[PDB]
Amino acid sequence: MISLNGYGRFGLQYVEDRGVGLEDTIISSRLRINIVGTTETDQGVTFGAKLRMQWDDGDAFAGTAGNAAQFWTSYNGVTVSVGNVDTAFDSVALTYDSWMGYEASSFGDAQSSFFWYNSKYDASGALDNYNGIAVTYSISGVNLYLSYVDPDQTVDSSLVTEEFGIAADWSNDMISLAAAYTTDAGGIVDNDIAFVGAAYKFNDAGTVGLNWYDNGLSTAGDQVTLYGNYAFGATTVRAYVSDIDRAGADTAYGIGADYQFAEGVKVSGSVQSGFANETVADVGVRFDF
Amino acid sequence: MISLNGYGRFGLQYVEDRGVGLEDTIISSRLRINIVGTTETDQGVTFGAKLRMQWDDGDAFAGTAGNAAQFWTSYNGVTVSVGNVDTAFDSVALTYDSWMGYEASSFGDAQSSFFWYNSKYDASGALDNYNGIAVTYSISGVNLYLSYVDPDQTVDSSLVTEEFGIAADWSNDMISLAAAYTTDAGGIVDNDIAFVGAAYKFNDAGTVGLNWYDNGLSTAGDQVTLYGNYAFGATTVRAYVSDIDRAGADTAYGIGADYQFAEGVKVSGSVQSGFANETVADVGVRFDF
Amino acid sequence: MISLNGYGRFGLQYVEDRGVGLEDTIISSRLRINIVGTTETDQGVTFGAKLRMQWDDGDAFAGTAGNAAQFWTSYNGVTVSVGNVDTAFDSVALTYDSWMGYEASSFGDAQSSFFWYNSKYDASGALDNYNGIAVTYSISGVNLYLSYVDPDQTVDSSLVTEEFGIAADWSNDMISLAAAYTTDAGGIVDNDIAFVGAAYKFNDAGTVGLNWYDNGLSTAGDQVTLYGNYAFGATTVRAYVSDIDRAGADTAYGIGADYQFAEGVKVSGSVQSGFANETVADVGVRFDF
Ligand SMILES: CCCCCCCCOCCOCCOCCOCCO
Ligand SMILES: CCCCCCCCOCCOCCOCCOCCO
Ligand SMILES: CCCCCCCCOCCOCCOCCOCCO
Ligand SMILES: CCCCCCCCOCCOCCOCCOCCO
Ligand SMILES: CCCCCCCCOCCOCCOCCOCCO
Ligand SMILES: CCCCCCCCOCCOCCOCCOCCO
Ligand SMILES: CCCCCCCCOCCOCCOCCOCCO
Ligand SMILES: CCCCCCCCOCCOCCOCCOCCO
Ligand SMILES: CCCCCCCCOCCOCCOCCOCCO
Ligand SMILES: [Mg+2]
Ligand SMILES: [Mg+2]
Ligand SMILES: [Mg+2]
Repeated sequence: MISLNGYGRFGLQYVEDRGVGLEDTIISSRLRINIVGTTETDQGVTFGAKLRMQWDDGDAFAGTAGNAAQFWTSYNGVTVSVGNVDTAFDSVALTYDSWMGYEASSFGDAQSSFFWYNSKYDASGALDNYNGIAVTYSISGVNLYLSYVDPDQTVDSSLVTEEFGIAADWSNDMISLAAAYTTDAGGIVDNDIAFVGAAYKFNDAGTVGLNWYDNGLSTAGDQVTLYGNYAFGATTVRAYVSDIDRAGADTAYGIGADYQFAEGVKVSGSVQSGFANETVADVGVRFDF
Repeated sequence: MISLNGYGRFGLQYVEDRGVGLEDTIISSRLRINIVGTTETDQGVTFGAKLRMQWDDGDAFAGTAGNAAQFWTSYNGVTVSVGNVDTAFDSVALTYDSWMGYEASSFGDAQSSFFWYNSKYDASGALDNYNGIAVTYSISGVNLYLSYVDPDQTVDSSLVTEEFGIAADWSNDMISLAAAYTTDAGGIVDNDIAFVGAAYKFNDAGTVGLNWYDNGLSTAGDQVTLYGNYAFGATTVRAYVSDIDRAGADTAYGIGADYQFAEGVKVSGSVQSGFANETVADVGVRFDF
Repeated sequence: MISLNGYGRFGLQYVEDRGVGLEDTIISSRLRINIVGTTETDQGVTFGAKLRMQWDDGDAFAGTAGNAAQFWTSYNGVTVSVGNVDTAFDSVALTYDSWMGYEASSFGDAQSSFFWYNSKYDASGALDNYNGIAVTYSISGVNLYLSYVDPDQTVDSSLVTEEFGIAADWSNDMISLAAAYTTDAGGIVDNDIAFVGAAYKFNDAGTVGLNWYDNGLSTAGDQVTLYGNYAFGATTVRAYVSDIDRAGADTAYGIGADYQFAEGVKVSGSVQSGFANETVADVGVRFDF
């Protein structure tokens, strides 16, 4: 069986003083198409394969291509994936919950380098022999994630640096806890990163959370992000503040709102301020199909 | 929801004396696949996104890629589109009705340069930050079209030339009228083009029309195309004659036929003569799927 | 109508002493997606078009693109195809029946150069004006195949070498016979190749066959491959031995097994030895969707 799903998004993206001779405000848009092939068996084992075709405004050649394939095998809550995998640091819950605006971005996200699912081709040739293995296991409320990425699997393993990651999250109706740790993140020797987060659903309407990160060799040093969101009917209000250890850094912060226009249609906007005083703002729509 | 549609076409394409060491007759073919994502809402607003994958014989690398995305929002007869848009000069009725043969071509088409929907990627890098906005409005019989194309939206607007186009068509059962005007067509300063056309359905079987163009900075100068077509059951006969103001130009003319083999299957052929005495002929099939 | 089908495969691929500084064992995988457009008519003539998107581990840019299109017209057992066609030497029965392992490979396959369906783009530019015509005709048990490939159809025909191929196979319940002949195979002047094969189904469980080849200008010279396979319920055991005329060559041989885990899911493995003493082994899964 083959299924297709995806989303389109478009709107305005403002970056205060983007560059000499550059427009501060542009129309930023993205089209994402996922192609999923699945083979269900009567033994209860599912085999799947996925390809992504994603286009972003500004992409080279004004064209769209597919990325590198991902394969998986699923059985009784256990999923083993091979190829262009989702990694543990990128898959755990809570780590991206300060996201806001129609481009779902946040200075409050971890400021470190690590591997993640590659949505597109890479013209440098760097990902040509990149291969990962990932294992996920889900119990009721517990999620365990394991990932191993070899950036160049054809070369002897002792000559290249592999990324190894582990992560777990747990949640009940009101409290959520999550943690992750990855050694040699991004294939960088000694870039060891970690995350610990917690969130409290202090109503059926609000949430407040706190994420803490060790960003390894990144110049940001350790980081803390405090975020919260509140739903008023169809409109959701979001905010966050984040601090890094880098000497002289500013406190980053953002404020935004989402409006659920219809099932699958979300109008979003945000005003954010970065660690180096960058001012960014956006307003747009995302529609899922 | 995601839908796929398209067409295939193949046949013979003859160009008298194509070139030294070249075959005059070749097998010319095209595969076109459109990927359309749509999100319908109960408020009556539809969101859509589209991608095209088109291959033509002779294409570089013997491969097919997707183009740059188009997004739209529709409500009550009004459609706003963003990204790789259809422009007003290319969308108006009548302007392409002298087309003939299985490759749907005609020397009688406007001899000017202007932007249009980009079916493919562009290896030059020229379309990388190209972005358009288009608005269409349809009443019963009236169609209004507006388009604005910025060839490089990241650069300050006063440093680049934007194309602005406007067009409208109207029709009842027998008479059709259409007009268009575009300033700085194709991003060329002072390339201002215009079109005015009219067609008369002098039966339920025949049509005769006349298109007039101002081709802006093109060397062709003003142009007039007179065309007609007549249906005899499943077979349609077509002809046209066209004249440009260029000094020394020949009258262009063409004669062709279509045969509707089945719903979605059209066999077509044409013999055409250009403004510089070029002789072209074709015969092939188009099938829609 | 547009349909999508394909397969995914992944597993281990071992090549004894692959290279200095290289890993002998790698994770080898392939994703194949076929896009088929078809137009059925009430006259009984079907028109079709096909595109393929295939990714293999190690592919340049860690991306996937479509190949060059194939078009066909079918009526009463006769199929005419144009464009990126399947050729007669590659389409006949029996010639690939010594295949084994999850990568379906065999040293026992013909050691010659010839054109075949191109699954992917070609960055060299070599296939840009490549065009084929192929005609197949199937009676009850008889299959006839004809193919003509022009590697650069834009250039005068007397300046380029075209491949012409013919093939036929016949089978009843127990005996199968097949033969093929191709002149200027692969666009190489005087590379004339041939094949003759026969297979005997000596049960409802086993098969033994013998393929013979004339490999034209290849250094392998003539070749003989003897293969057999036996089904034990869901598990199939396969073997082959092959000899070439090249001076000093070793006898190639392979042994493998398939396990039909479920409809559309096949687990396969093989250990093979080549004509130059190469030792290859594989183990993996293929799943069809
Ligand atoms: C009006 C044509 C010339 C001006 C071009 C500058 C472009 C600014 O126009 C904004 C028109 O809006 C379209 C873009 O998508 C973002 C809109 O907001 C999203 C939905 O809430
Ligand atoms: C095989 C799938 C198609 C992907 C191949 C595209 C290869 C293009 O690059 C060829 C070499 O030139 C380098 C391109 O510049 C970088 C492009 O991507 C950056 C995103 O905007
Ligand atoms: C300057 C060029 C255009 C860029 C402007 C985009 C700015 C869009 O607005 C930012 C979104 O901020 C809204 C605030 O959150 C407050 C609450 O009320 C909203 C829910 O109804
Ligand atoms: C016959 C093989 C060698 C000659 C090759 C030259 C190619 C000319 O052959 C034309 C065969 O036709 C196939 C092409 O599609 C166009 C046919 O007309 C379209 C349907 O009315
Ligand atoms: C990202 C989608 C794939 C499109 C990228 C293809 C990029 C190929 O070009 C890389 C640089 O070399 C230039 C190619 O020559 C022109 C090709 O297209 C002309 C149509 O025949
Ligand atoms: C010289 C190489 C092959 C190229 C030949 C293609 C020429 C095909 O014919 C052109 C089509 O012209 C047909 C004429 O219109 C007349 C009416 O009767 C047709 C409807 O039944
Ligand atoms: C365990 C992580 C580190 C070791 C990486 C070396 C990779 C070898 O691991 C093999 C794990 O298997 C996944 C690959 O697909 C092939 C398995 O066999 C196919 C099904 O019968
Ligand atoms: C138009 C469809 C996209 C295919 C175009 C990709 C073009 C990439 O090449 C641009 C020039 O550089 C040469 C690439 O190196 C060879 C790649 O393929 C070999 C398979 O691993
Ligand atoms: C050395 C690294 C890993 C590579 C090992 C792949 C080797 C896999 O095994 C080869 C398959 O050979 C099996 C034999 O046929 C014998 C019969 O019994 C099998 C059916 O149940
Ligand atoms: Mg963008
Ligand atoms: Mg062509
Ligand atoms: Mg491989």
